[PDB]
Amino acid sequence: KWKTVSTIFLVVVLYLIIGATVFKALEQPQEISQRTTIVIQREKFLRAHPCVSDQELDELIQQIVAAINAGSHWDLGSSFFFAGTVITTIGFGNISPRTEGGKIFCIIYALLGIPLFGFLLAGVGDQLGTIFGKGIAKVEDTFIKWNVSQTKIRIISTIIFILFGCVLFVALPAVIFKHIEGWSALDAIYFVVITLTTIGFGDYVAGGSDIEYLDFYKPVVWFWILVGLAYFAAVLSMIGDWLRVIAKKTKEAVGEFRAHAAEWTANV
Amino acid sequence: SDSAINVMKWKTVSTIFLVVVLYLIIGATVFKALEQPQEISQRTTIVIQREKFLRAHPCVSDQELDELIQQIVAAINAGIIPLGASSNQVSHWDLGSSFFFAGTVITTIGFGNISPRTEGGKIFCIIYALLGIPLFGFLLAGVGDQLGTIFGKGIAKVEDTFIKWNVSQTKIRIISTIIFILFGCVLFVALPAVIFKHIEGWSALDAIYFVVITLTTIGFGDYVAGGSDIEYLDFYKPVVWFWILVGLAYFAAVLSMIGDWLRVIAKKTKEAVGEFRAHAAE
Ligand SMILES: CCCCCCCCCC
Ligand SMILES: CCCCCCCCCC
Ligand SMILES: CCCCCCCCCC
Ligand SMILES: CCCCCCCCCC
Ligand SMILES: CCCCCCCCCC
Ligand SMILES: [K+]
Ligand SMILES: [K+]
Ligand SMILES: [K+]
Ligand SMILES: [K+]
Ligand SMILES: [K+]
Ligand SMILES: [K+]
Repeated sequence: KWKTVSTIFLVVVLYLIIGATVFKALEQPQEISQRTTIVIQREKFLRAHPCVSDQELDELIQQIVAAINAGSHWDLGSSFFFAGTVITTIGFGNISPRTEGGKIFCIIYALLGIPLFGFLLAGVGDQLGTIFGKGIAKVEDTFIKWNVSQTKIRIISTIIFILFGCVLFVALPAVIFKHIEGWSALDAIYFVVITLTTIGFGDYVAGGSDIEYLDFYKPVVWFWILVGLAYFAAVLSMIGDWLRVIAKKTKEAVGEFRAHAAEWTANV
Repeated sequence: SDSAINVMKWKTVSTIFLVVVLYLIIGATVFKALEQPQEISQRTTIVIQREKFLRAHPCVSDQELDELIQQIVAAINAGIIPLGASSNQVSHWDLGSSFFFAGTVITTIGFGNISPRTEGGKIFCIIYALLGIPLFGFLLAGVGDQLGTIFGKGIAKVEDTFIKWNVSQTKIRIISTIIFILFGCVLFVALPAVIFKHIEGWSALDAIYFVVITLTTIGFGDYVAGGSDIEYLDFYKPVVWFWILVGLAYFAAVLSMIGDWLRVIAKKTKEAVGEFRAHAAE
């Protein structure tokens, strides 16, 4: 009978409004400057080049906009990488089907692909989930039977998972992307988190930005994605579980606050 | 006994892993076979337009000309209106557009049509998704539970009406699953896609292609219901993310059903291979 959805809905709508205000506060400033720095650039080109005028430039800019539709791509290895983004749902979009057929196939390819991949990822996670189990198996004896009791060890263990997991699937792959791909420390981490969360803006793509890389680099990447996605899968789930606790902790802390405020009121 | 099943599990993953490689391989061939041809006609016709400009303007920055385009495309990664006229640009990070941005973040769609360029917006976006995505999962879960019972009530009315003599519980379930996909593809695919056709000016395929890519949490960003400037009554964009909310809940089950069907065929093909193994002309 009880809905319980509206409350979570509003928290989400609230979580969005807070986000919106923070993003425009952070991004719109640099927007304006770049939007001014772009105006300075057009006039510079027309002034520095009597060869070009208002008429020629408008025509040029319009064709480069048409180039935005496309930008060799769709090669033997790119389309394979494309299909990867589809079944995983990341969908960087940097390369997408421009053919009515490539779209219909993409539609069919996704409806069938996504469910398929889930089975693989489901097994990949299950497999690594037990691998982690073996690792923490010897960790639950050495310094567990010793001083600290069992109820509080469950925290030390979870910290080892995130700490260690963030190194293998976040730190190391970001460090490699930094050198090989030429990205910064934040951009690398930014890419990893955006990629392994299946968001995939497409602003940063390890396969893209090509003047430098080898066919050994790109396979290990998609495998990284395969394995890393399972990591955030549990990480995202745990973070989701932490919220469930805080949701009940706050729900009983609010019950505490009236129970004592009611007490307090009845004194006269 | 404990390790015996582990041995049996890895055997399943590996086979599925190899099936995934084939599916991608078969996909890569189908895409590059479809897309690369038109990529060539454009890749060559773009050199023609440069030739119609390079030689048409010898006084141009011929070697430096490509440096200009680089800055344009470098600006193309962000919303740009760099023309002689329309020097008054529109903000992609205004009060309303960033809200839509956060909606794409917590739902993992990530159209990428607008992404943060600030070290803060990035360090915020990361923290925002780590906590946001799980949060949205609860919403979509309840939204599914809620809409799932709205179907339970309506399915009860239709199942008893079709109740006749010699009704078979096992075979009646099929009738219900069809009507689910029927109204589902109407309310969340057909209807909202037709509206996008007229409001967004998108073609027939571009609408359904958009609905699918969006509600399958892929979101290439090639098409977005709130990307352009056209008029956007602002009674349109709000209904968009809502549809996304419930539409996501829909494909959540649709995609989940397909996986079920795939796992049925996975058995039937696995035993059909055992039959052909067995007999194959005695
Ligand atoms: C970041 C958004 C946090 C909003 C908390 C709302 C709490 C409502 C009391 C149940
Ligand atoms: C280059 C340093 C990037 C640090 C990102 C970590 C943000 C905190 C996430 C909780
Ligand atoms: C740091 C913001 C975490 C938001 C917690 C949400 C509280 C749930 C209230 C029901
Ligand atoms: C893309 C999958 C083509 C069909 C493969 C059938 C299963 C192979 C194992 C027998
Ligand atoms: C186009 C048919 C797709 C069905 C694939 C069957 C996979 C069987 C794996 C055992
Ligand atoms: K893009
Ligand atoms: K996703
Ligand atoms: K996800
Ligand atoms: K995306
Ligand atoms: K995505
Ligand atoms: K994208």
